[PDB]
Amino acid sequence: ATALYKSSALAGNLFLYAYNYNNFTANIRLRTMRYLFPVVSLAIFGNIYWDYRSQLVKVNLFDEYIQARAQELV
Amino acid sequence: KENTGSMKKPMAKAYEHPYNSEHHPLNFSAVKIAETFHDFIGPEQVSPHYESFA
Ligand SMILES: CCCCCCCCCCCCCCCCCC(=O)OC[C@H](COP(=O)([O-])OCC(O)COP(=O)([O-])OC[C@@H](COC(=O)CCCCCCCCCCCCCCCCC)OC(=O)CCCCCCCCCCCCCCCCC)OC(=O)CCCCCCCCCCCCCCCCC
Ligand SMILES: CCCCCCCCCCCCCCCCCC(=O)OC[C@H](COP(=O)([O-])OCC(O)COP(=O)([O-])OC[C@@H](COC(=O)CCCCCCCCCCCCCCCCC)OC(=O)CCCCCCCCCCCCCCCCC)OC(=O)CCCCCCCCCCCCCCCCC
Repeated sequence: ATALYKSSALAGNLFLYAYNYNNFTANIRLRTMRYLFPVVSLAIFGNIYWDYRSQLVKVNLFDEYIQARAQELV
Repeated sequence: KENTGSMKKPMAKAYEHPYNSEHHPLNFSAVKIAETFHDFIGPEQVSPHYESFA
């Protein structure tokens, strides 16, 4: 749920840039956003996927241990 | 002699900016924000009644 929301909020920023594409692209007063919007977008994507990826690794480590340790105790 | 006058063919069109529109104006001002604001709050809610609602 958290990864899906943060992905939808990131997609919301992409709409905000598309809805205002002509201004972010042609008006030089907004050049810094045009230049650094994707850097911030990647850093946001990285945090979203990093957390999902790390959580995924831990869940798989947890699942493979309880199965192995259980058979030893049997 | 004046009635015999004619008219030259003018240019077809001037330059069309590819990044300025009436709804998405390129440059900023408080005039366009006013248009978007009064479209949000809507026009004056005119009452047809003889007494106020309250
Ligand atoms: C009380 C009950 C409560 C219920 C709760 C719900 C409340 C209602 C919610 C309303 C807000 C959400 C809008 C949902 C759609 C509703 C339909 C609608 O818009 O109204 C009718 C609307 C007309 O509006 P109107 O009121 O009749 O008159 C408007 C005036 O004429 C003036 O014309 P105008 O064009 O200037 O008007 C624009 C109009 C309509 O603007 C639009 O064009 C509607 C499109 C909005 C898209 C929302 C972002 C979604 C991004 C795409 C995700 C796709 C995922 C799947 C991808 C699959 C493919 C791989 O207003 C908006 O822009 C609404 C924007 C809402 C704010 C969004 C802010 C996001 C940042 C905050 C994030 C917060 C987290 C949540 C974010 C959730 C995102 C999922 O219909 C249309 O616009 C037709 C559009 C036809 C062509 C669309 C082509 C697709 C465009 C996609 C953009 C792609 C962006 C870049 C890619 C991003 C993906 C990576
Ligand atoms: C499960 C069941 C549960 C649900 C059951 C269903 C019940 C749902 C309830 C709905 C009731 C029906 C709704 C009808 C419309 C809204 C009510 C209303 O009075 O509208 C007409 C009323 C004026 O009536 P009018 O005759 O059509 O206007 C003629 C002139 O244009 C007006 O201007 P004028 O100067 O040319 O003419 C004279 C003007 C002179 O008086 C005035 O103009 C009043 C001056 C106020 C403006 C001063 C600046 C302050 C405002 C700044 C904005 C701050 C808020 C926004 C910023 C934050 C963003 C949220 O009006 C008057 O004659 C006296 C004022 C009316 C009597 C006093 C009412 C006081 C409370 C109304 C405001 C609510 C305050 C918040 C309370 C809620 C607590 C959470 O409109 C307003 O003044 C503002 C309405 C905003 C009301 C919002 C709250 C809605 C809930 C209503 C429930 C009843 C009040 C409960 C509060 C109890 C505290 C004691």
